[PDB]
Amino acid sequence: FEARQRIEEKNKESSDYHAKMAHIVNTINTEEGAEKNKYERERKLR
Amino acid sequence: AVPSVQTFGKKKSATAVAHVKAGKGLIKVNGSPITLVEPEILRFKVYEPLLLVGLDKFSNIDIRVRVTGGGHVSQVYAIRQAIAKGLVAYHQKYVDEQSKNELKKAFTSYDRTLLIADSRRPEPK
Amino acid sequence: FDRTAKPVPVITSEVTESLEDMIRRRIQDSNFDDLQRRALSEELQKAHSEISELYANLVYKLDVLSSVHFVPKPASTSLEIRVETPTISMEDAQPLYMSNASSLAPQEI
Amino acid sequence: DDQVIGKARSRTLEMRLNRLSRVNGHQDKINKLEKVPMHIRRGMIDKHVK
Amino acid sequence: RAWDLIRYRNFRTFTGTERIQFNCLAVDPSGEVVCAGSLDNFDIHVWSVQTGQLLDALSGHEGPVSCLSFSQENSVLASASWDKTIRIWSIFGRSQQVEPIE
Amino acid sequence: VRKLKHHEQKLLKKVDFLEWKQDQGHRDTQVMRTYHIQNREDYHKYNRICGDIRRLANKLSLLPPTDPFRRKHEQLLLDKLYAMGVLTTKSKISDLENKVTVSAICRRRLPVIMHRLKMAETIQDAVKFIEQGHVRVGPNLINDPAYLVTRNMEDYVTWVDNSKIKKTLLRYRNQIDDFDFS
Amino acid sequence: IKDMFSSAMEVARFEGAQIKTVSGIRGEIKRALSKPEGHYRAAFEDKILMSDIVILRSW
Amino acid sequence: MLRRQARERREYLYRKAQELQDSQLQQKRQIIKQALAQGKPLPKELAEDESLQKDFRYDQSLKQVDDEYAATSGIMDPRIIVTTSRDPSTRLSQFAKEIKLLFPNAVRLNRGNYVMPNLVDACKKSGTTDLVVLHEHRGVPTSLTISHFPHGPTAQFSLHNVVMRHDIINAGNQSEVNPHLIFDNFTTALGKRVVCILKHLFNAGPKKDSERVITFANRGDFISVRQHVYVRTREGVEIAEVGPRFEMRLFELRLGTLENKDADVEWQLRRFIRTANKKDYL
Repeated sequence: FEARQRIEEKNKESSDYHAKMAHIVNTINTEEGAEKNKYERERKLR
Repeated sequence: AVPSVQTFGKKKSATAVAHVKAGKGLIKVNGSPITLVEPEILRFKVYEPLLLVGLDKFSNIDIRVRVTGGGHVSQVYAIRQAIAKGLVAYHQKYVDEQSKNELKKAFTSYDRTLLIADSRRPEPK
Repeated sequence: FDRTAKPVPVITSEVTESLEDMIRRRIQDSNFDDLQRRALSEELQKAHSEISELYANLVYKLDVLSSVHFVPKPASTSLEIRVETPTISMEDAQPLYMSNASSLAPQEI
Repeated sequence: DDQVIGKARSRTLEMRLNRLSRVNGHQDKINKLEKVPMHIRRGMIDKHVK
Repeated sequence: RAWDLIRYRNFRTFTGTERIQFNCLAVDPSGEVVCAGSLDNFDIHVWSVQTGQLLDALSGHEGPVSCLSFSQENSVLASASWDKTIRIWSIFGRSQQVEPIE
Repeated sequence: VRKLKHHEQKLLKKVDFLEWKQDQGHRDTQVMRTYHIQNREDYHKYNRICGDIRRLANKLSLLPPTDPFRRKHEQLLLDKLYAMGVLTTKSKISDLENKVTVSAICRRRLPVIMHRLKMAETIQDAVKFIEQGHVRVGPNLINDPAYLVTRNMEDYVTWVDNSKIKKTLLRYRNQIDDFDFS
Repeated sequence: IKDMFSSAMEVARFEGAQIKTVSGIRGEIKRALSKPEGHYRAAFEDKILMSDIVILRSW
Repeated sequence: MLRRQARERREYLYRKAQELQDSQLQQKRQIIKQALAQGKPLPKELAEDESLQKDFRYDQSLKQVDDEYAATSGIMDPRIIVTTSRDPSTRLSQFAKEIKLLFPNAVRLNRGNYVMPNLVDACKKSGTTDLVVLHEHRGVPTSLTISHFPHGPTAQFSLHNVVMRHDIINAGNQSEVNPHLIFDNFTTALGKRVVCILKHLFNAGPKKDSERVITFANRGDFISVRQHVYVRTREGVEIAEVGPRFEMRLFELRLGTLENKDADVEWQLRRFIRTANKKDYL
């Protein structure tokens, strides 16, 4: 019984951790590569 | 330069190679004579290829049989099948064909498992 | 401590009743995963006729090359009619005959 | 198409494949001319221009 | 295929589901059953003559069924094939019995 | 013929006494050398048949891509050549034009089937062995090397019984049973 | 496996755990043995050697 | 037929390797088919090669069960041999009886002194299709191995929560009519392969009013097998539990019969990987 409970709580924990870190990596990539490409788009017109 | 004829007999996992060549009349199984084949109540199973057709067939050839595998009764059955088809094959090759198929008629009328083993089994009912 | 695999699930009344009404829904909706028992154009009709003739000649010489061990074509439930005629007239030319019935049966008449 | 019989079919397909292929493929390699000798390709061109 | 020599007609055509080429056939005495054996299939195809269907396919040879015959008295099927084996099938009457002879 | 000097080689450029244009690069000679074909017209009698298959696949590809006459006849021809062994696989229909070939029909011969079945050491020795009359397919002996051995019928290429070659491989593995003649 | 437990009750308490040797060969406790008290059967990735030490990391 | 079945295996796995090899041609042929469908440009690798286009003229007229069962999927009903391990106990012989009642067209064979090589040879030359080998542990049946015979696949399962129709009560006889089947959430490709394995050993095409159902319900890699009879009443369906119930777990699927154990494995249960207990149908 404790086998099944511990394995399922572990898998829930790890599948939440992957979601959280992929979320913050993708928002840092998207909404700041927007600003990096915006600045290089306003540095190639200088 | 000498006539020689090799045949094989087989039962369940026994095997018996018989070499028949033109000789003095001596029949040997595993180096010992044919009269020392155990378990001695199946010695007449070994003896019946000889006595079915008479010892005058054997009086000029000399057979030797190497037997391997199986148990006691598998070994005596492979020995008798090797003796039978070895004598028939020697008579086909170096003696006349009339005597060859007279020997075939004698062994087949006694039991054709002296010449053809039951090879592939079973049946899916 | 950590454990290797999830243990074999114990079979309680809750999982038997969830299994059973899964079957009840499938069996009243008749959703079963069973096995299942198994005019054109003038230019197009003449193109078809040309490659029909070509395919028949080619199959003939492939069979006489293959020394007629081959594998046959599948099947065609065709439809052939037969007129009602004496089997004297359905024979070969010789002085005799072999049967004098008619080529259609009483029930076919 | 589903109604175009032989030679118009093969050349319609060849025409379409060349036209779709010319966008991304190299200009040196999409239109390969047939290896025709000099004195008869010049002759073909002269009579065709006539 | 069956030929009636009275109206000169082909009244039955028996085919297998496999499209193989048959090289020997044998008919029952009371022509209920026609069997035929190929040189590339190892089975013996048994069709009924009244209903045209394939009644069964007898398997058990491990070589091409070279020749077939039906015994004209007790109606047993003797087949014989290139696996050095003749083989006697009691087909009719609840038995379905096979007897191999090497 | 005398390894022409330079002005001669410039003045007569098309002269060649061995390789002509109608020879097509001596492929009759070259694939009959590869597969050890005995008589001279077997390449071209196979080439007529490759021409017929490729003509039919051409005319049969010229039909519209959807119609069932085209699809059915391409599949019939494809299964026919695969079961005859001329094709290697019935995957795509461009095998009917690309990969049907006199060398394919020749690889399906009997000495080549012998060699690929390891029943001889080379195609010349397979030709010698079946000219010498050792090889049967099924029950009956085959004597000419041109015999074409289809996919079902290459399970029956054996030697004849009483052949000295069958005797010597059985007695190499000293399994020779002199009861049944070999 | 010989002695990391003292009895079949302890092995029953620790069935199904993941163990490993010092050579990284993973494995798992399968069943408490019957005849010696603290011994058990474990199934590993491949054939471990007699010179190894199995290991159950716990907290 | 030994030579013929050997080279038929040889040719089939040659064709298998060829298709996985040149199945890039299938997809770039599909690419230029859809590019002629919607008139969009062709990528550079396909635009520069003249061979695939003049082969596309021929290949334009090209275009569900899997490779082992395809030749006779719905045509011929199966023939199934059910056998036990060796010197079986009495509850294992009762279980083999119950399994041959589970599958129609299944006979039961007595096992003893049957080498599994010549049992495979005898089976596949007397023309059966499936072989179900049962393994016990002091009465309790622990494994079953399903073998499809024209050099097909063997799926080995272990059975877990076994209750038997003998061991309940004297409840009567079974139905033995051709049953319907229920296959629940076999979602992955291995689940579909196992669905094909498991359902091609029932007779094809049951009746629409056939009153016997037998369900394989995947619940976390544990295929729960139950068997039922029913009668459709005026408000719902009343389900009655006939026949044995268990849970089978697939632990191996290889691509030959039982006799070799040199077959190329399609899927065997990776038990001691680091991510062993995270995914299903792993």
